[PDB]
Amino acid sequence: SLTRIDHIGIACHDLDATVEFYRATYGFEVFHTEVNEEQGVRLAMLKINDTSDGGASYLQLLEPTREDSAVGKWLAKNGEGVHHIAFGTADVDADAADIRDKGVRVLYDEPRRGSMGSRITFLHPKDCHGVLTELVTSAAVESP
Amino acid sequence: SLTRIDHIGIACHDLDATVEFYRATYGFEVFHTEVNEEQGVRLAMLKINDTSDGGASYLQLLEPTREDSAVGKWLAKNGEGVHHIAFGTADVDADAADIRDKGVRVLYDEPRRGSMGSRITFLHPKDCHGVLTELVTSAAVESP
Ligand SMILES: CC(C(=O)SCCNC(=O)CCNC(=O)[C@H](O)C(C)(C)COP(=O)(O)OP(=O)(O)OC[C@H]1O[C@@H](n2cnc3c(N)ncnc32)[C@H](O)[C@@H]1OP(=O)(O)O)=[N+]([O-])[O-]
Ligand SMILES: CC(C(=O)SCCNC(=O)CCNC(=O)[C@H](O)C(C)(C)COP(=O)(O)OP(=O)(O)OC[C@H]1O[C@@H](n2cnc3c(N)ncnc32)[C@H](O)[C@@H]1OP(=O)(O)O)=[N+]([O-])[O-]
Ligand SMILES: [Cl-]
Ligand SMILES: [Cl-]
Ligand SMILES: [Co+2]
Ligand SMILES: [Co+2]
Ligand SMILES: [N+]
Ligand SMILES: [N+]
Repeated sequence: SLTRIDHIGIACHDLDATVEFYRATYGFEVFHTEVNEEQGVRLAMLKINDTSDGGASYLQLLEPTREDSAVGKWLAKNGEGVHHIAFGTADVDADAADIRDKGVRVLYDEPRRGSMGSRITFLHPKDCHGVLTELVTSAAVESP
Repeated sequence: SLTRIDHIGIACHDLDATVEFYRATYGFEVFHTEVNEEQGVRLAMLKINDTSDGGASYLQLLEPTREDSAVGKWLAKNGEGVHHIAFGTADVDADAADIRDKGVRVLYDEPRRGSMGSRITFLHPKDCHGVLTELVTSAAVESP
């Protein structure tokens, strides 16, 4: 089951400037930063709240590491803004299989590595009324 | 202080079809529906989780009631997808004043009526790295 909003994926040209904007404006601090070479991003997670399923909700700020990447292509076409939304689950493999069986395109056969060791997959935005939709299971199993 | 992600504002051409998509695909049910004539939307709130500040996190699906509206103009230009993100606070008036004092454009002098009697304001997307950003205080005061 999808039990939380895990994060909002926000594309930006300059991660350090955008991180500072969120700190200065709202007082949101950096929970974690990393580079995901497979996905072609440098990201920062800003934790906003904890959630009733034992997880948390973050802003995920993403700058591209290369133009030939999902985020690099999208920023070139659309400029900075919301790129995707992510829902959390205790079993991304099972939820992804159930959604595949409804005819929504699941982009990965098998979940891939995401932020902080998470396992992630995506649903095609053209099957989700224009919203690129991520499904994520956190690496650290959570206590509701 | 902004203590939660309150909702993701998602624009759609047909609220009833998009509501059914989220029910059929993810099992998300309608928490509330209403029309906000001032804003020019028909909306559905789908509750995803509760939050650690005593609030909740929703998907807010929005269809325009008129073409000459924020959402009607945006859908005409961009098609269906994420339109805004909303952060919750126990004091939208005070948080809005503090953010006004940083030179970010606050669109309302005084918060306006939003979903389920909430009080809302917006920050200009061009001052927030391309993200239309809502600040909301729920009508029902919340217990962390
Ligand atoms: C590390 C991590 C992350 O979140 S990494 C985030 C970056 N990674 C991802 O986004 C991977 C999944 N996304 C993708 O593989 C691709 O972006 C998509 C789904 C395949 C689309 O790639 P395409 O190369 O096909 O892009 P393309 O520009 O060709 O566009 C194909 C169609 O998809 C639409 N589209 C593309 N990106 C979109 C987006 N982010 N939201 C909505 N619509 C989108 C686009 O406008 C076009 O619609 P149109 O036909 O009406 O013009 N984490 O831990 O959470
Ligand atoms: C009931 C409720 C709701 O949430 S009601 C949701 C609908 N209401 C709202 O969105 C009200 C606040 N928004 C607005 O007043 C307006 O949409 C905005 C901020 C003023 C923009 O209105 P404008 O008429 O100026 O739109 P316009 O197309 O002229 O565009 C002005 C600039 O803003 C950009 N823009 C407009 N809407 C945008 C959006 N949703 N996200 C990001 N950028 C946006 C747009 O692309 C353009 O950038 P560019 O210069 O790079 O081209 N609730 O309870 O939570
Ligand atoms: Cl890596
Ligand atoms: Cl009304
Ligand atoms: Co993500
Ligand atoms: Co809203
Ligand atoms: N740029
Ligand atoms: N349409």
